[PDB]
Amino acid sequence: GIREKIKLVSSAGTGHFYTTTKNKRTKPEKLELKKFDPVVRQHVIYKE
Amino acid sequence: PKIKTVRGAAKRFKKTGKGGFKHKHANLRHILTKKATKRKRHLRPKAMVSKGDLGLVIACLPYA
Amino acid sequence: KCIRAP
Amino acid sequence: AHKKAGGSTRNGRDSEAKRLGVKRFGGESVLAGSIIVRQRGTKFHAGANVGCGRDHTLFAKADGKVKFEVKGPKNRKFISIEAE
Amino acid sequence: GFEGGQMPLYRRLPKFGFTSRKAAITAEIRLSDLAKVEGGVVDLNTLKAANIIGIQIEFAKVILAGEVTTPVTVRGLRVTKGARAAIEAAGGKIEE
RNA sequence: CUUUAAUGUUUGAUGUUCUAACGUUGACCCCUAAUCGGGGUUGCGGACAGUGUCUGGUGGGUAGUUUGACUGGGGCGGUCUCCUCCUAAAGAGUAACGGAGGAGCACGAAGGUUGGCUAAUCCUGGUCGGACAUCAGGAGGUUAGUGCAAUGGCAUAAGCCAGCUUGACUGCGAGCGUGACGGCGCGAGCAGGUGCGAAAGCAGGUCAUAGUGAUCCGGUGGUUCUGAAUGGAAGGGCCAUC
RNA sequence: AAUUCCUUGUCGGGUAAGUUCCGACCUGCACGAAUGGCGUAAUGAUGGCCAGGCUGUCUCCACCCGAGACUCAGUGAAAUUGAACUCGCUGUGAAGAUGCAGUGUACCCGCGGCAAGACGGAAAGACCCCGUGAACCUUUACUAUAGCUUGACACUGAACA
RNA sequence: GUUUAUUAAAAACACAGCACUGUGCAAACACGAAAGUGGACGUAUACGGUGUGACGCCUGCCCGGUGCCGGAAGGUUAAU
RNA sequence: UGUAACGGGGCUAAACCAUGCACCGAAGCUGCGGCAGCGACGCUUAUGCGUUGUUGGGUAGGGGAGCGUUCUGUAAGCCUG
RNA sequence: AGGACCGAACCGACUAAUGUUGAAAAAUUAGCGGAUGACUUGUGGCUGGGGGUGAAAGGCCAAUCAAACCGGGAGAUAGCU
RNA sequence: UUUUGUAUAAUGGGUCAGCGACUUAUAUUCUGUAGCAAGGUUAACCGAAUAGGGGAGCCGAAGGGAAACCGAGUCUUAACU
RNA sequence: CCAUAGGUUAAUGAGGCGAACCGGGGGAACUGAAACAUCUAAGUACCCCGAGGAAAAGAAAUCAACCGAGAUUCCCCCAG
Ligand SMILES: [K+]
Ligand SMILES: [K+]
Ligand SMILES: [K+]
Ligand SMILES: [K+]
Ligand SMILES: [K+]
Ligand SMILES: [K+]
Ligand SMILES: [K+]
Ligand SMILES: [K+]
Ligand SMILES: [K+]
Ligand SMILES: [K+]
Ligand SMILES: [K+]
Ligand SMILES: [K+]
Ligand SMILES: [K+]
Ligand SMILES: [K+]
Ligand SMILES: [K+]
Ligand SMILES: [K+]
Ligand SMILES: [K+]
Ligand SMILES: [K+]
Ligand SMILES: [K+]
Ligand SMILES: [K+]
Ligand SMILES: [K+]
Ligand SMILES: [K+]
Ligand SMILES: [K+]
Ligand SMILES: [Mg+2]
Ligand SMILES: [Mg+2]
Ligand SMILES: [Mg+2]
Ligand SMILES: [Mg+2]
Ligand SMILES: [Mg+2]
Ligand SMILES: [Mg+2]
Ligand SMILES: [Mg+2]
Ligand SMILES: [Mg+2]
Ligand SMILES: [Mg+2]
Ligand SMILES: [Mg+2]
Ligand SMILES: [Mg+2]
Ligand SMILES: [Mg+2]
Ligand SMILES: [Mg+2]
Ligand SMILES: [Mg+2]
Ligand SMILES: [Mg+2]
Ligand SMILES: [Mg+2]
Ligand SMILES: [Mg+2]
Ligand SMILES: [Mg+2]
Ligand SMILES: [Mg+2]
Ligand SMILES: [Mg+2]
Ligand SMILES: [Mg+2]
Ligand SMILES: [Mg+2]
Ligand SMILES: [Mg+2]
Ligand SMILES: [Mg+2]
Ligand SMILES: [Mg+2]
Ligand SMILES: [Mg+2]
Ligand SMILES: [Mg+2]
Ligand SMILES: [Mg+2]
Ligand SMILES: [Mg+2]
Ligand SMILES: [Mg+2]
Ligand SMILES: [Mg+2]
Ligand SMILES: [Mg+2]
Ligand SMILES: [Mg+2]
Ligand SMILES: [Mg+2]
Ligand SMILES: [Mg+2]
Ligand SMILES: [Mg+2]
Ligand SMILES: [Mg+2]
Ligand SMILES: [Mg+2]
Ligand SMILES: [Mg+2]
Ligand SMILES: [Mg+2]
Ligand SMILES: [Mg+2]
Ligand SMILES: [Mg+2]
Ligand SMILES: [Mg+2]
Ligand SMILES: [Mg+2]
Ligand SMILES: [Mg+2]
Ligand SMILES: [Mg+2]
Ligand SMILES: [Mg+2]
Ligand SMILES: [Mg+2]
Ligand SMILES: [Mg+2]
Ligand SMILES: [Mg+2]
Ligand SMILES: [Mg+2]
Ligand SMILES: [Mg+2]
Ligand SMILES: [Mg+2]
Ligand SMILES: [Mg+2]
Ligand SMILES: [Mg+2]
Ligand SMILES: [Mg+2]
Ligand SMILES: [Mg+2]
Repeated sequence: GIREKIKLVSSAGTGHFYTTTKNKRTKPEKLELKKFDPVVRQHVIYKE
Repeated sequence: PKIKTVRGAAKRFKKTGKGGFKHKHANLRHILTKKATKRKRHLRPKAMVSKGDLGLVIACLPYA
Repeated sequence: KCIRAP
Repeated sequence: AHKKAGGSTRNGRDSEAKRLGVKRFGGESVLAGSIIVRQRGTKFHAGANVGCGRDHTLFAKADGKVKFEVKGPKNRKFISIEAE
Repeated sequence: GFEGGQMPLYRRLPKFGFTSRKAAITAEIRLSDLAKVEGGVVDLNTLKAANIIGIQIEFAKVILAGEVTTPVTVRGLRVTKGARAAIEAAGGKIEE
């Protein structure tokens, strides 16, 4: 509906990304979460 | 004349050692964000064609 | 004429 | 021949039946993992060697015999696995 | 394949993979074949002459299948771990 | 560099003039005893017109076709997928254009965890203040609450509040459920790395059950897996995703 | 009203009596101005209505003359047809019976007549539905396309502003 | 006058008359891959198309829609 | 259309209720004779007999086993004025 | 004078009856309309099938017409009988 | 014949005789049978020709993986209890 | 004007028919896709031109893969 899809991209130099939705209207600030990067095999900041 | 293979069947099935057929699972092409990782993970490995379907597959692939 | 006409 | 105009119904809908209920009855011998009940709430509650999944499915955590019981101060129905 | 108009099984499932041209020009040789070459040496050429592999085969591999019970030099073929053991056990020489 | 002249140069447009292409269904001559044609000559027109290739518009003039199914005949009306209840005969399942309602989302917290807490309604007293605000006590005992239908659940709360957080993890998966099948569901445990907690532990989204769309074709990122003489590359595969 | 559903509208005329006709009213379901409006002499194998005359149209048929029909001689078709030793009734029954049950009636066989039935004969229902049938027709259905139309380049050149 | 030869002759079609509109002549338009031919050995008092339908009295308002005609500054826009 | 709402005749039981014992009644069961399928068991494997049990209604349809027709060989044989 | 009038030939076809395995695959009988015209008729010619021709009825184009006939693609296809 | 169901008043047949409908080719799979057997078998063609020659090929004795590749294992995954 | 066109005469050749096969110029639709337009049917049917006992093709600006082959045509494989 109103929620858009977004990529959360690894802060490690890998390509790795998670995908999710966001209400861009209500929450304009960028989502940052520590998530597991399986390429480096480490929890690291993801962004977007 | 020689039976013709259904070429679209040949691109989707491969004959295994005991003469079953492996195929790739449906539902992992797109609309992936909303699907759970567990669901997607279990769709990655190839699966065997079921007994009900073997007749249809064999008919399509006479030279498998 | 038509038998059992319209 | 006169035919009266019909009307319509605003009903007609229903959902697929979910195949809930008891899958293994008292005394039945199960392998670990075996679903014992599909349910909507905890109509039944997990007793010994029984897990409760996210949809309130109760399943065997050990191999053994299914055992239904009424226990505790609310007279709730529990399901356990008696290790055999 | 026709199922009455329902999307049939060979269409509701995805295509996968690609076909390797290299696979078509690669062969597997069994230990049972190594005695059939006539000569003792087992090159890619001697296998072709013994009608063991096709004329267009460029690569070949010797694979633990059957038995070898004779000294055989294997020259310029890949050989499996088990096949290597089997050939050397019979007094063979494997040379890349 | 912002504005702006002059010269040179490369172009494009426009307007005149010209004649030599081209036109002539103007005159005259000849082939010729011919209102065809051709040649000649002379006027007129003239790089226009016209034709070829390419190209935008228009185009029932013409053509090929499509224009769903259910249905107490067909049409008209209504419906078509998904969730909840009843019909449903105390396992599952079960039909009708049977009876009733909902969905096509929401949420970076409304998720995880630790710690704590407990409703509605009424009565009595109390500034503004009432039938109903906030305060105090009592009765009551969930008659509340649950992000949104209904059903089943829920106090050890699944309901309410706060702290810290990203397990809304990646790879897998004994074993089961449910499907003709495609598929869908539940899942302890194992490896890696994490959060909360002193710890036992709990966490692979949310009380659960709707919130969805196969394949094809293609897009984006990653990966040398492939790479049509060879090295590359294109394209393809595989993984992620639209 | 070649238009009015309601509707045989209402009022008047004509008739003993008029859902039609004529005149009028206007409540025009749903007239109307060149897909013309209103009128109009003449004309019409044109539609509607009324009179006189006329009559077997009719009350209600009668008789007669001819051609068939009928009989004899000659010639000699046809549609149809599972097989028939082919009755009524009331029931039954794939739901309307010569054929089933029960019962009634009925000696065998022609000829002239009549058409109630044999769901009689005739044409694989035109209606209706269905078929992922057809045709032809329509259009602001889709996709094309002749034609018409636009510009570029070619045939196509010169000189000067 | 004409018409459904063979179930409809009419109120249908035609009609003189009217109007709109196209057409400057190698006319418009039509038949025709074309040449050519009809239009016409005619030339706008002519020719084609369309609607209306002798005659009489007449023919009102609407250009928003769909066509057609005219415009062409600007926006958009093909090949190149 | 004709009795026409016991199938008819007719019935005062030849109706109805109760009790009882007889009998009729089917292609059911039994008897006698015969055929076939399947199983078991022993003869004994050319798979036959033998014994025993049991089964044999059938559309679509599956399975098994045959008859006859014309033509080729066997056949310049055999039958046949 | 006249798409003038009455009315034969001639051209039509309004009504009724008959006929309806006909005398006839459209007629006969009695009446009926036009009958110097937009008339009628002989002979010959031209127009060809998405084509002609049509005072327009989808009429007519050899007893055939919402796309003639003949041959061919051709054993079209037929989830129907 | 078609049907839930036909004496049906549902279909088809006037009768007889003759003819009239599951074929053929090539691929493929399964069953039976025969040969040979970890092998089996040749096509075209050659040929005094149903012989003999011809092993080009094809199927089989190895799989796993999209693939490189590895191989009685392999793929998956950083790695598998 | 020269000339050229044109005219006349002669010589030589062609013309037309015919089964299939063959090369070329044009070229459907039914149908299948369970509808249909891309696609299929199919470069088939059919029309047309031309030839010969055959035609066509043909002597590498061909393949191959670092080794090699050695014009064209036809058959069996490769391979559904
Ligand atoms: K279970
Ligand atoms: K000139
Ligand atoms: K020009
Ligand atoms: K059009
Ligand atoms: K119904
Ligand atoms: K009904
Ligand atoms: K929380
Ligand atoms: K009206
Ligand atoms: K008009
Ligand atoms: K007028
Ligand atoms: K009787
Ligand atoms: K009768
Ligand atoms: K008339
Ligand atoms: K307007
Ligand atoms: K306008
Ligand atoms: K035609
Ligand atoms: K056919
Ligand atoms: K029926
Ligand atoms: K019938
Ligand atoms: K076979
Ligand atoms: K065999
Ligand atoms: K087609
Ligand atoms: K079809
Ligand atoms: Mg993908
Ligand atoms: Mg009625
Ligand atoms: Mg070989
Ligand atoms: Mg059309
Ligand atoms: Mg078609
Ligand atoms: Mg329908
Ligand atoms: Mg139930
Ligand atoms: Mg029950
Ligand atoms: Mg808490
Ligand atoms: Mg929650
Ligand atoms: Mg919820
Ligand atoms: Mg390369
Ligand atoms: Mg290359
Ligand atoms: Mg009325
Ligand atoms: Mg009155
Ligand atoms: Mg009267
Ligand atoms: Mg009146
Ligand atoms: Mg009107
Ligand atoms: Mg007006
Ligand atoms: Mg008028
Ligand atoms: Mg006689
Ligand atoms: Mg009766
Ligand atoms: Mg008689
Ligand atoms: Mg009679
Ligand atoms: Mg009848
Ligand atoms: Mg019929
Ligand atoms: Mg109809
Ligand atoms: Mg007249
Ligand atoms: Mg007629
Ligand atoms: Mg008439
Ligand atoms: Mg008119
Ligand atoms: Mg304009
Ligand atoms: Mg009576
Ligand atoms: Mg018996
Ligand atoms: Mg016996
Ligand atoms: Mg029996
Ligand atoms: Mg039987
Ligand atoms: Mg006259
Ligand atoms: Mg006439
Ligand atoms: Mg007459
Ligand atoms: Mg007259
Ligand atoms: Mg007259
Ligand atoms: Mg009509
Ligand atoms: Mg005719
Ligand atoms: Mg047609
Ligand atoms: Mg064909
Ligand atoms: Mg046919
Ligand atoms: Mg029926
Ligand atoms: Mg019966
Ligand atoms: Mg019958
Ligand atoms: Mg009968
Ligand atoms: Mg029928
Ligand atoms: Mg019959
Ligand atoms: Mg017969
Ligand atoms: Mg010749
Ligand atoms: Mg089709
Ligand atoms: Mg040649």
